[PDB]
Amino acid sequence: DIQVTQSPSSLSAFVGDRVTITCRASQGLTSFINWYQQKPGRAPKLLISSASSLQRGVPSRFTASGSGTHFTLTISSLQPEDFATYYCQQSYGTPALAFGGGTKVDIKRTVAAPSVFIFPPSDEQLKSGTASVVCLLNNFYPREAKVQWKVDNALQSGNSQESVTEQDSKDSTYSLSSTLTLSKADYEKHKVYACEVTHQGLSSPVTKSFNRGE
Amino acid sequence: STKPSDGNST
Amino acid sequence: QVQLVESGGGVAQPGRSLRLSCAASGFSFSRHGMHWVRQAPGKGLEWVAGIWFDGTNDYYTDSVKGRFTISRDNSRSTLYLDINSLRAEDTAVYYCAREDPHLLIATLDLWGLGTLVTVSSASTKGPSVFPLAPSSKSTSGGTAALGCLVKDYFPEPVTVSWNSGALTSGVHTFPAVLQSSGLYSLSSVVTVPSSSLGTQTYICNVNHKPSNTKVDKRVEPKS
Repeated sequence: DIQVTQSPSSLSAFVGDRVTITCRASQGLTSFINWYQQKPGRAPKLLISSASSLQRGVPSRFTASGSGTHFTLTISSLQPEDFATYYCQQSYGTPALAFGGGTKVDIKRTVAAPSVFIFPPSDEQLKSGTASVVCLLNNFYPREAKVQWKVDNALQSGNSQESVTEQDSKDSTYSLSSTLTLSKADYEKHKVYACEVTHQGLSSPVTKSFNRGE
Repeated sequence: STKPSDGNST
Repeated sequence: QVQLVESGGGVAQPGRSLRLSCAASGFSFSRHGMHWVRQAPGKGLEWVAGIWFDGTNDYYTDSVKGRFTISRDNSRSTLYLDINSLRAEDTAVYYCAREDPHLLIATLDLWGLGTLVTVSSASTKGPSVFPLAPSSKSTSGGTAALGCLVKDYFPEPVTVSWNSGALTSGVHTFPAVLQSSGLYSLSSVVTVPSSSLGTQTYICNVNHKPSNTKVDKRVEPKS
């Protein structure tokens, strides 16, 4: 089927850097391409069309080169208001429109390892029948980070969910929570609960753990 | 001619 | 204001029907092709439907054809999206968007703020709030983390404050996650000086307006 793919999925840059996003799109109607910009919690807006020729309110530091199935958007001298997610978009003769998956441009800063914390479930929750075990990765950069849950050193899968904050307005870090959910009965079968973390700021994995009941 | 997407003139 | 305004979103049950409206102001609505584009929570933009300036030639992405109808009333400068049977995968913010008449690539140059459609069988329910207790390994003269787990509520949103808003430095309230049960959960955490544990009191103030639920949960080091 029609595919529109962008690379990379994410990139970091300093205010003033030069950025280039790639769009690979099934051949469309016109061999032009459109780019949109969207900031968190906000509606998308049209950034630039490679079909346009008038000047428009475009601040011009944006360039959309390419034709066919291969396109790029470049931001020369990135500015603070440019940190956002960018979508390319093609149109087709069916007719149809198709958006790429997006590219998030975030703020580059010095690498910072997460501060890791593990929280056992409360006795209150256990009586209700469920154990939530929570692992917090606090104030780290870059975004990429892996949490591995281990239960009596057995690696878990399929029983956790993660959430991540938006990049912090003051220090440009992220924070992340991972929540392991077990029934009361499954929770009580094991002793050692551990969250193991890898991140660019860590040269070997960090583990935080507790023993059930202690 | 006509644009297939919006019906407007090309 | 040159704008589009979507309405009609809300919680709907799978299998039911829904009608979204989009009110245009400030331009000649009947000269423009119009589109609906949606965005599922945490996902990218997905185009779903388009229509010619004159209300003919409505067309769709494959996964919604036969379920969605896009239509327009040019005398009232309004665009519509009818969904005749909702699926869980239809949960998204729905944007209406205007097509540029002069560019041959279909180009969406004006967007509304969107309307959220939440397809779910869940009933309104206030959260249970549980402590994330500061660790007993918390080191004197260092930093400790503590928080509240705000679990099993519907629909969004909840708000969380700490100590009635007196504590804001170091607070991270995470985005909610949708659980396999169809209920939401989130955690709010804060880092504090370990010396304040034995001395200062920490309470998370949780408000869930849709259920008129308010909970103030004390978070203490555990026994």
